[PDB]
Amino acid sequence: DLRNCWCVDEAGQELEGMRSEPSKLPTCPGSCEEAKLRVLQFIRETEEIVSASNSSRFPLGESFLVAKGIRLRNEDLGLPPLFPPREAFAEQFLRGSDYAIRLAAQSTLSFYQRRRLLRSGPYMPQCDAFGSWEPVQCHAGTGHCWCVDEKGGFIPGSLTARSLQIPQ
Amino acid sequence: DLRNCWCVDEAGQELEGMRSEPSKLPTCPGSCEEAKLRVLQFIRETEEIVSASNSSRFPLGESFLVAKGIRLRNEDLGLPPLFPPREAFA
Amino acid sequence: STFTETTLYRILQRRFLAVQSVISGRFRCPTKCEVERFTATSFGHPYVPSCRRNGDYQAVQCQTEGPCWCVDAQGKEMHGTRQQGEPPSCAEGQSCASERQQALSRLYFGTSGYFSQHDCPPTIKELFVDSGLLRPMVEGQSQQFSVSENLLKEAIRAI
Amino acid sequence: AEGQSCASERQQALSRLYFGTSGYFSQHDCPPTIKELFVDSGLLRPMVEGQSQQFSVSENLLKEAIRAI
Amino acid sequence: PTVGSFGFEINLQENQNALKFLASLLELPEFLLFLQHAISVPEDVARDLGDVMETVLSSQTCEQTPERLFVPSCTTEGSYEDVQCFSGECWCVNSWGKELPGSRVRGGQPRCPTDCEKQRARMQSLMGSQPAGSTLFVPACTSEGHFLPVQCFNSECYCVDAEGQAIPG
Amino acid sequence: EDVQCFSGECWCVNSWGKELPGSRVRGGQPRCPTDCEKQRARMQSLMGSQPAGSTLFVPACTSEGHFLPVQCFNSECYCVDAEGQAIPG
Amino acid sequence: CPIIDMASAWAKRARGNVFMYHAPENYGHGSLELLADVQFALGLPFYPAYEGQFSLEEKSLSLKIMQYFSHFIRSGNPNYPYEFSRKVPTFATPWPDFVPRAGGENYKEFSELLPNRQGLKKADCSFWSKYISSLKTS
Amino acid sequence: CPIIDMASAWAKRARGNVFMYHAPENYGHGSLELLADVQFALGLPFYPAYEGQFSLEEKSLSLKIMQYFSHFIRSGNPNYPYEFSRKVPTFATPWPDFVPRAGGENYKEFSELLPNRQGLKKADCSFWSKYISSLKTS
Amino acid sequence: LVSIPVCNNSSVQVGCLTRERLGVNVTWKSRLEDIPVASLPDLHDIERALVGKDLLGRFTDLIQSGSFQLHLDSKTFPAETIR
Amino acid sequence: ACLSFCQLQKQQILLSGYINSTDTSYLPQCQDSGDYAPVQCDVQQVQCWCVDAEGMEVYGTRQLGRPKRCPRSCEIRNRRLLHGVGDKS
Ligand SMILES: *[C@@H]1O[C@H](CO)[C@@H](O)[C@H](O)[C@H]1NC(C)=O
Ligand SMILES: *[C@@H]1O[C@H](CO)[C@@H](O)[C@H](O)[C@H]1NC(C)=O
Ligand SMILES: *[C@@H]1O[C@H](CO)[C@@H](O)[C@H](O)[C@H]1NC(C)=O
Ligand SMILES: *[C@@H]1O[C@H](CO)[C@@H](O)[C@H](O)[C@H]1NC(C)=O
Repeated sequence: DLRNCWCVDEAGQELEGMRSEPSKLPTCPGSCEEAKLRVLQFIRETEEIVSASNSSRFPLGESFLVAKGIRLRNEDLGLPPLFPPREAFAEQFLRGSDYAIRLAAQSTLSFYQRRRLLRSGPYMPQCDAFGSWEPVQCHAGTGHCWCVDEKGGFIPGSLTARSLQIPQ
Repeated sequence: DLRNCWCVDEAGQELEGMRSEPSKLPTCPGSCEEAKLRVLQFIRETEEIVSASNSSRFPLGESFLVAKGIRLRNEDLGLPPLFPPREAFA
Repeated sequence: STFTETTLYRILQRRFLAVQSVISGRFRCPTKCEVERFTATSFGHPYVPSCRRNGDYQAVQCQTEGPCWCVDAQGKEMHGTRQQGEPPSCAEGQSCASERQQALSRLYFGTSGYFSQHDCPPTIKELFVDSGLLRPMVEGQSQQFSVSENLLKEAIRAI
Repeated sequence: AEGQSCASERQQALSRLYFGTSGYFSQHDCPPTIKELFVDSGLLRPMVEGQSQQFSVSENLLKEAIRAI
Repeated sequence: PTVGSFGFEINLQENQNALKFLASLLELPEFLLFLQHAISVPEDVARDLGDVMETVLSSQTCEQTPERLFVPSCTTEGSYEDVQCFSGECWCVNSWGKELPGSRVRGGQPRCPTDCEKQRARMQSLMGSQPAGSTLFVPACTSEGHFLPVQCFNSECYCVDAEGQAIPG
Repeated sequence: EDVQCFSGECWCVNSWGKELPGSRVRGGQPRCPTDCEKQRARMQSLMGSQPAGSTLFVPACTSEGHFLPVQCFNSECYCVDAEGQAIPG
Repeated sequence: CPIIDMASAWAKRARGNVFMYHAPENYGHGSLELLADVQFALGLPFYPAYEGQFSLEEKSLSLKIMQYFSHFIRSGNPNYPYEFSRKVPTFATPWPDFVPRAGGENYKEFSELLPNRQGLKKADCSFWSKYISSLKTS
Repeated sequence: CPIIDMASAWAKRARGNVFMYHAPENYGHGSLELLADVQFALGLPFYPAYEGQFSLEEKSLSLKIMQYFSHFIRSGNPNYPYEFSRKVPTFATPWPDFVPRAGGENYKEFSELLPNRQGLKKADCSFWSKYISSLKTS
Repeated sequence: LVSIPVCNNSSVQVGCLTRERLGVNVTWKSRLEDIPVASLPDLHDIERALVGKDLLGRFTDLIQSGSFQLHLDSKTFPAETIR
Repeated sequence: ACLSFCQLQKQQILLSGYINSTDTSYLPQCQDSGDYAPVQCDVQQVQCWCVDAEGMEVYGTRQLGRPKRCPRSCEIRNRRLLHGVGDKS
């Protein structure tokens, strides 16, 4: 009881957000909550760039240049290098192709709709209370109740589109 | 002095921004002022999207979707179809 | 069991419809559209239908110098359309707006590609139209076919 | 300056980025006639090529060979 | 013209040539191998073997589906409009769903081809199915897509409008 | 720096100015090749300048760029680290 | 070029289904007496001797190749595990049979995506089969 | 294939500069006794008879081709209008001379960009020149 | 085109309220196990394909900008308000 | 829009039970297409029978509440033939 025990995933990468004390027990999720944490973190930074959109701190042509692969450092534009968090966006708009193309499309939906309907959002993967995956996975918004086994992954064929009975 | 005489470029395209009266003489630029007018119009709409950036009327991810070739009509997002000038940017 | 599935019956219908090909231009009996077109042209009364060579109803159907609307594949009126003057545009290859909705619902589906990958039919593009099997049909030696492909899909159906 | 010529070349692209509009001149802003006469048209290929590895021909010796001769 | 069993048009020369082709269709080793794979089609995708011929004759135009995050742009009524953009490239499409090949420009937006290009690229492709020297009329036109003002064919050069009909004289 | 982006594609470059060919992915950002790929694509290219049958050591590795844990050459298979030196024994 | 006319003369007999593969050049691990098509087929990336020497992509390729030969030895067709059930094969790409005709002669390339090519060495198997077959007899 | 060995045997003489072009297939206006390389060269898009029958791109191509032959008939080199001034040719792409060697044998393709290709019909001018030249003598 | 029935016996109810105004509360309903994904791939669509100009918009435009003539006991009479 | 042959009869029965005020224990239950549903009965749903698409009641199929299947136009004509109303084929 004098050592600092954090916990990692496979291949030793730390789930950052904590650091253990010498006299604590680190909570460590497994295999379903990470896929719920990242969706919570995706909705989190969806709500981040709708706040900076409301706050009017960045130009409207800023995301166009990051899309086109043009990177302006803060040394170029006269302003101090860290006085805005400028390099936040260029990181989280270049995380992936399919990632950032949804993160903009979710935010422009969530900007106008909050400024004004449908009770639909993204899909949060529901888990059990143990921590594993619930074997049935329903997506409200479409009607797809499919099934997922073994630390994630759609088992093929088991898709159900708008039926009365739950897919056992 | 009862006819409406506008003026065009080559291949007959109207320099929009005016319409002549029956008793007026239309000013028509040539060959250098158009290349100065379009630069004035380029700085003009440069100053347009810095005003809407100050006014906070559009999301920051709006220009990212137009860059990626995704076009959201105003029918999709619940809002009335012309209540912002949405299709200006695209 | 009965006379139907006997080979004496199915030769007779093949010998019937092969004669009907050089007589009527169809390798089939006339459907409901073509019978209604003939009995309207015979007695000369208005509302003659329109049949687009497939046996089904042509979609937009107008009557003589009057109102016009569009019809499904059964002979009944579409209620959201009666346009005097120009013919309407009912689903005439307008499948983008239905397909636009499938892309937007795929756009708004979570994140990270956990399932969104798994959301022409399967095993047809890589067995029939690519693997030399359709190439005997829509191909030949020269132009002298004019082989209608609402006759070959009637040829395999009736035979 | 150990092959760090990007930051100088970054400035040439930014000054080309901020040059008016419409491409009136900005098109006209390896040297010319060398890429398509020497290194492509079979003339350099006798020098940096041979039969096998047994050269180790230093190219601060061949540019000294043509200089002194 | 001709009237058949009902109000039908009978090009009997067209009908006789189809049944000559239909007899030659059945006298093939590769139709029996087409018919073997037509049995192995499921019932929901094709009810009858004519529905097998419905899907196969339709699947010859189905190019493989694009990237999953692509969304097309339709018109006011919905008519699958001309310039069709994605991440960097835009292109131009027909009314049906496919794209015109070679029109995939990079950045900005392409010009959809005028009446010239879809007339001459047909007859450039039809030129490729001719005997040697056997030319036929290819409408040559400018870089802007508008016609060259004097088209030529068969050692005769005539002036044209912006549409295609030869103005007389 | 390594990942070098433009309108839709990004790619990966050397220190000198040129880009690594085949690394021009579309959308997102590529992974610059590890110590495996620039070692084996040399010796895949050097394999193309050999007599027939005259093999030489090509370091095969995973899709993540990390080495396969047991490399092999000359009918001898040895275990490796994540760097390239053969651990003895 | 023998293996084409081995297949094409066998397929014009029209007595059974004819299938053809072709392995690509696989540069790595040339320390084996077996070559790049049998090792993907007879379970070699899963062997206890060959533990760790393969990736998780050559190994996962060499399970859809084992499913190819298994569905052939069970039913004479590498898309259907039985000779009486014809549901859609949802494990890999559907193999098309070797149609012995122009516009056909399909085969399978044992790469990561398992694509359907069309015509193997048709330039060179017209050389040894059509040019020389007129030079040898005349 | 004669015009290659016409050039390459002439270039190994090393008595003068050797240059080679090759016109592409130009589908349009096949109503002329002249063909696609002379009409770009001897001023045919500017003729009073052929007014309007050419674009502003085939015409502007056929001025940089007239500059090619003019600088050759003046100085024996289609990059320099004189034999004593060697400033950089800033009108089109710099023509490289026909180097009669492997890794060379360059030419010019008369298209819209005027690019430098390298080796014309080297497959087929090895057929009539190296295969048959062993079949005819043996 | 696919057919989606949206009514039943319990879709409409009436009753005289103020002795010359016979009210009616039409209740359209449609089961979700009738509408495929290829028809309407979103619950937002089934909102807008029902409230839109095809069904609800056309019906409001019928009773507002038009006429509606019921036929009982050989007596034809209008039947429209907006409320 | 005008009224189908079902909803002609469903109004004609019901006002005859309103003008004469004597109730009749049958009213049709046609679908959206206008023609009759095959199964037909009254509100109490005790004897539901199959009916022809033209309108006449198919004689014989008066079950006690729910037909699992209804005969179609061949099997009615194929069986009435076997009872003997002409045309022995
Ligand atoms: C933006 O922020 C203001 C406060 O500054 C708040 O009142 C408003 O609700 C926020 N959202 C929008 C969409 O304006
Ligand atoms: C409408 O149908 C339902 C279901 O069969 C039934 O319960 C109801 O009584 C019917 N309505 C009337 C007015 O009979
Ligand atoms: C229908 O509308 C009336 C009048 O507004 C209202 O009183 C009633 O609650 C509504 N619903 C039903 C089920 O009748
Ligand atoms: C019953 O009502 C009908 C309604 O049309 C009427 O014609 C008839 O005279 C009434 N009385 C009898 C006895 O049918």
